[PDB]
Amino acid sequence: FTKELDQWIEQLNECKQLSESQVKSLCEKAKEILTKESNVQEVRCPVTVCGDVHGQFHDLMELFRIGGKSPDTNYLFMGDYVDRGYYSVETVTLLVALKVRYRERITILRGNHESRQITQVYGFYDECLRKYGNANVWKYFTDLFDYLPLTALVDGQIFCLHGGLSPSIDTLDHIRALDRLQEVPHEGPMCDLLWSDPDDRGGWGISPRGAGYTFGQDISETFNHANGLTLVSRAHQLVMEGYNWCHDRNVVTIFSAPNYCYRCGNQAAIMELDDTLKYSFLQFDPAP
Amino acid sequence: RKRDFSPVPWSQYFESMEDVEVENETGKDTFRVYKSGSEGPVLLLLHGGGHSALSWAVFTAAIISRVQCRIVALDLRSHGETKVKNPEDLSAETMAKDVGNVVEAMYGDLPPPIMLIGHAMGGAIAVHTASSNLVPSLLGLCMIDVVEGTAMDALNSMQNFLRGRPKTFKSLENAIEWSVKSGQIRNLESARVSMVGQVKQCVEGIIEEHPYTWRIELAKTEKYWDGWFRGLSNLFLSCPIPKLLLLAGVDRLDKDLTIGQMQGKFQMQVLPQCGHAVHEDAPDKVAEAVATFLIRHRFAEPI
Amino acid sequence: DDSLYPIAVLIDELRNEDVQLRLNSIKKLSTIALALGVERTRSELLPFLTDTIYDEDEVLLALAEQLGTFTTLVGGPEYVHCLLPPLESLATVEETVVRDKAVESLRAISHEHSPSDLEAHFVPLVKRLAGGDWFTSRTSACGLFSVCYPRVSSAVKAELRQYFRNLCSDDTPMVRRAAASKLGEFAKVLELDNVKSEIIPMFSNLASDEQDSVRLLAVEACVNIAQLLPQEDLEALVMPTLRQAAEDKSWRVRYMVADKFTELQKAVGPEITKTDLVPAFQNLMKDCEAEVRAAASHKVKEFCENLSADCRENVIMSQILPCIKELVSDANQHVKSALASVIMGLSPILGKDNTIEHLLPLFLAQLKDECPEVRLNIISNLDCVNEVIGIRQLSQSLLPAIVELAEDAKWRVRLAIIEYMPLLAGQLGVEFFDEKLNSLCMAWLVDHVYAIREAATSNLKKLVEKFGKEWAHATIIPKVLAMSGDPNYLHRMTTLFCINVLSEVCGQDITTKHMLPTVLRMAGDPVANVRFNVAKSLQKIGPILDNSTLQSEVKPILEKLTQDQDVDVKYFAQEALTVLSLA
Amino acid sequence: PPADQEKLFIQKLRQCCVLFDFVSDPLSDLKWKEVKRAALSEMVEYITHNRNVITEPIYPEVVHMFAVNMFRTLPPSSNPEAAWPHLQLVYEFFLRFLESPDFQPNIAKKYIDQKFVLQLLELFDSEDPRERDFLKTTLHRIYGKFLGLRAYIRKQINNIFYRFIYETEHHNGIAELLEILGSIINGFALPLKEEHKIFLLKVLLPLHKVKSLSVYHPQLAYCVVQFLEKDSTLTEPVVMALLKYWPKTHSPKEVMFLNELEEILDVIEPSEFVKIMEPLFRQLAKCVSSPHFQVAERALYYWNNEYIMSLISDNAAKILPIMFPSLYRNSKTHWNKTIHGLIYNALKLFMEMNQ
Repeated sequence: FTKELDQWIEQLNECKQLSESQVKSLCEKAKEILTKESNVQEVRCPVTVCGDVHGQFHDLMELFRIGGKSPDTNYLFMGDYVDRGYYSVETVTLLVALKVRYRERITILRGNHESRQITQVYGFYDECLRKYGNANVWKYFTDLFDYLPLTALVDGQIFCLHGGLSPSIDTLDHIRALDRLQEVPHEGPMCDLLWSDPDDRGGWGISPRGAGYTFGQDISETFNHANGLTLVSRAHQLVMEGYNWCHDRNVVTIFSAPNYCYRCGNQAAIMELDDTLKYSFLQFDPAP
Repeated sequence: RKRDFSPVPWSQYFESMEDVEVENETGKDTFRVYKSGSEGPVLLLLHGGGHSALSWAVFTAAIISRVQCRIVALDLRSHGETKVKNPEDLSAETMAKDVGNVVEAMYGDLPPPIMLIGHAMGGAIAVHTASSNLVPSLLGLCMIDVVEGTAMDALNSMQNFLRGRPKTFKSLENAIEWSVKSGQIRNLESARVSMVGQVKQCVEGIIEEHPYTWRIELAKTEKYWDGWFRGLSNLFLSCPIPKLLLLAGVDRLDKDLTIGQMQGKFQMQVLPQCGHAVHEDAPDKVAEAVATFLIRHRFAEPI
Repeated sequence: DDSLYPIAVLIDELRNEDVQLRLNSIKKLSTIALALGVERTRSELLPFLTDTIYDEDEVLLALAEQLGTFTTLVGGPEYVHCLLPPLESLATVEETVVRDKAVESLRAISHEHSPSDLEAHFVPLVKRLAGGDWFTSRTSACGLFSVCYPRVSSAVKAELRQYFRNLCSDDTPMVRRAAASKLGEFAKVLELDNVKSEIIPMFSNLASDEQDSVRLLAVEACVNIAQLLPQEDLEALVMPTLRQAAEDKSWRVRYMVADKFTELQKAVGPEITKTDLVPAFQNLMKDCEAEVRAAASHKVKEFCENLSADCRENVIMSQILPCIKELVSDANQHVKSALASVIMGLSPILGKDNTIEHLLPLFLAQLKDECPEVRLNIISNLDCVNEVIGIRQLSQSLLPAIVELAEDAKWRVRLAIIEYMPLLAGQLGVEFFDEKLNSLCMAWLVDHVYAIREAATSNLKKLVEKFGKEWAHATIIPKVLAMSGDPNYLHRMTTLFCINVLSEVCGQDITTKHMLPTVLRMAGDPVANVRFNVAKSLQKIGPILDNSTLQSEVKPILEKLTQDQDVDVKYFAQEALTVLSLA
Repeated sequence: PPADQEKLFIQKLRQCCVLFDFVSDPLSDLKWKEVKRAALSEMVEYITHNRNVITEPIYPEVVHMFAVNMFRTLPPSSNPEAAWPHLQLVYEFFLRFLESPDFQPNIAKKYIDQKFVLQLLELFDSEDPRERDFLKTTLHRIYGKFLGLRAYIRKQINNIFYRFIYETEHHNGIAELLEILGSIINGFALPLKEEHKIFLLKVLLPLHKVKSLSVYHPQLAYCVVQFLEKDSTLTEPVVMALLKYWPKTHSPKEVMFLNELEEILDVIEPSEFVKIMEPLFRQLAKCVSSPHFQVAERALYYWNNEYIMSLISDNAAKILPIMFPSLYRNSKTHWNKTIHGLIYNALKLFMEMNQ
């Protein structure tokens, strides 16, 4: 039982991937766990929120060294685990193992990369075929991604999601009404939430990313006042400092992959909310 | 099969050819532009070296199935059938003022909605003229396989691939047969309509002891290749209009362009299938991508 | 069934598409030959393997191992000659690992051969391989020559040395490289007279090769040649070639000379080292290439150690010292790092006074080096300067350097200095840590980076171990307990981690009296994380604790923790109760 | 003053020889460094515009120039230029000097010797791609001009490839050497010498087994297809070596191998194809069922090629039983729309070609 999970976690800690049977068992248990919580998975302070690990497993190891290891540190993750397949399988397995091993201590959200088509395009499926040969691992993790919660509500005062605001939605009850157990299209409130970005130009604007809708500062402000949100946190947009403030310091963007693609050289950051829900940022460089 | 090498007419893809001629202070210049469609945002097109605007022709066909909008295919100076007052001059600023004068000559008084698509150095020209902002009406810019650092790094690969075929081709059908054999152009009709403008009518084997020739000389291009791509990425990101980039590989992107893209500045789509002739290897896919971009940004309306 | 039934299934496996099946059959060939008759294996099985076996690279590697192990199964040394052809083709295969392991197995089975058998079969094999058209066979024969030579007749020995001479003159640079590689061993096998007659011209010719690789391999063989030769003739024969190689245009040759410098010094003797090797080493330190300078740096300390006791100090001060000073301010970071790693061990060699006069300013300059790993390296080996000179003179300069190194912006530098710190505690003394470094330790403990915290905890264990439990009791316990009151939960559980680490070394009574009350107090922490880590702490420290206290206080608290809404704290409390056997 | 002009030519050669290059301190002798640059430019424009300016005394100084400024031991490969402009001027100067019609190979044959060629070749391992391109052009010109040195050049290149494939497996200049060799191949005599066949079998084929096949893959494919065009007989062994060297772990390498076999089949002969279908189609049937979508797409584009269809339809009976199981299994399981359409189109063609 939990002994097998602990051994699997140690194996992954040694940079060694798990087997197909272990992967499918973990996916089944994780689906059972994920079916329980709502789309807007509420989280209590304190917690550490991270940006997009983007499959750099050793960067994730550096992140754990900098902020602690589960279950000592309650971790919240925006998503985008699947990326350029350097070691994406290892990090996805480690996160799902932590989630199944500690349901309360670890909370993980669905990044917009977490889709079957996106996994195939960005080489995560190719990484799966290289590591295991069989495509079964990729299928199991895609099915698990279907169950991943869309958004997070930290202490009821802070909203967290991988992307940004959606024009179709103005209240959290709308997201609660949504169904997350489905493949994310290029449209709909869920895709708008996953791919939206904060923009200086006022009002809802067409996103240059190809999906979602860029929103103005006043959009975020009125959303917060309508829904009583102290702050909005997001990811999927790089910050050279690692953390960016915009829209009258009502939108904060966090990135946790240092030197993304090992060429950008950007610093990574993580945002820890303490017991009193006071945010602070911590920055780190890529591991040697 | 597919043994027919008769060049397809331009009429199917472009409804009209207008050889716009304007006499500048340096002299008369004829542009050999293609106009298609009745109403809708202008799809200005730019082709790379060794190609023609007619190479976009099949692509043009694809997009008329997707979105109804005026289409303008421009042939570059000293490229294709374009008649140029000064063939030797190929400066980037000269190209920018050239395309600006083309836009002024075409309508000038009332600028219709115009979005730009460019391939190889055509994309660089589109970026340069977008920075020049000579066109009063701009909607969006698209380039295909146009990255500054990668172009400076991989000039010789493109030069060798283009030079792979013999310089002298006895017949146009011979060039079309070469294209269908080598696989550089997936569509046979695209090859037929391409070579006709690509070539003109008038590294070495080490031995041991008139046919159609190259319209574009690779020596002068390689001489001036460095100038066109100077600061391409920064000027591309400086563009205020929306952009869309399509590339075969995501890793091929330069550091600056990767940072700008992931930051969410512009959309990218990855199509590994396309190789040397990226825009014409999968014209349907890139055409659908452009149509999706237009309908999302509401620049053009679907059928 | 069939008499050739194992052979039949071998034929089927060869026909079988599955390469893994062939690999399994090759691995099990040991058991197959064990079951099969010895004469049956010799008659057909070995010719079968020699003739029709063309397998994959790792399969052929396993086959080479199995043939190497067939020393016993063939019938002992009597029939090992029949083993030779099967290994012969395996030497010729285009892959490199297969021929390498095949020639290794051939060397192994050479000893089993009797001298009559060795001459009868093994020497013709070496002749065929050396005379083989392809260069790979010659490469394989290069290794065979050494094991072949010692036990054969003198005339055949002359033939073998002539064949080696022919191979060393081969046009293909690969064969020449292999010959240069095996030249040292072949010289070891050869007697001294033939060594002087043949190897020295051969070694000089190989050192004058156009290819840099051949020259650098000749540099390596030079050590063995110098070892074989008497010290008197080293000056006349091998020394000029060594000087010529030391001044080679290629940076790789000088790199190889620098790498093997200490071995060359030991082999050649102290006098020739003083008269000739010292100027070459000075040139190497002042070499244009940075890599050569770094390589020469790495060998500085050992070279100084191997110097003759009487003149070592004068030689180092007069000649080595100025180059050392020059390389201290070298632009390259790697060279400075290597020097700082190696320069110190010269301090015991020169003496305290010489270290103070010249070495000590160099140490002070190296401390202020901008690059971090250089300061890390000079900190690393500090025991030598510690012993040779007073600890106060070094400490007064180190303290500011330690301060900025500890407070480095990069967390990895802080981690490195914390790792290195306990040695500094042992060397400097308890009062030196207490006056200043305690604040550094506290800053590391409260540091936001978790790795810094855990390194600080391990360092704290080492500190209480080295300095006794009473020192930590007077100092460390109050501060670690006070640090628990942090508002942020992470720094709060850092105290629990410190308790877990300290409980083992501190002792039972000190465990009961002070931090047990704090752990019980924090057992009621609002955060689930702190609570289940309190349960984990009680699990870890329970064996040290007295049973009466365990039942009185630990047991009710653990029971309360078991009855909680949080699943993780429930599981950990139950596990701790089971482990401590309370419940 | 043409004689004075040639004497000043020699003097500027000496000046460019001495330590006034960009390698030295740009600030020290800054006017010297600049006049050295301008002197190289003047030399080049002089030897371009003027004619009959090449004399027998000229060759030794320019050769010594090239040796001094270029023949140096390569810097350490710390990777896992400020002096570049001057070096590039030297490269283009030497290139045009070779390109000079007044150049006489017989005169320079004493100045350009086997040692010169060997040092030029060892220069090829430079990290700079521009350096490699210039060296490629220089070696191509030298091989074109000097007939006597050609055998030594070929043998030295063979030695370089042997060391690469068997010992070091780390050479930056493989692609340039390969394209030069292909240029040489195009001129090979119709009856290939046994040396050339040994070069093909023992060198190029083992290049495939090398791990870093990606960097030099197109040039290797070009050389292989050039040999296959030269002789149809050599096709049969090579392809099985291709099968023998096929990777079982790397999908991108599998795509690269597909590419190569696609060109080979484009240039293949039916007599060899009937010999080589069975292992080739066995590997192909493994590839179509390979989970990687890119290898599947490439193997499906194989069916798109007309010549492959023609050759397969020539002998349906042998190929069809091998293709049927993998095709049927891939028919049962498919995920991507493009791969599904491609496999179904392949099924339609296979039904058409035989029933």
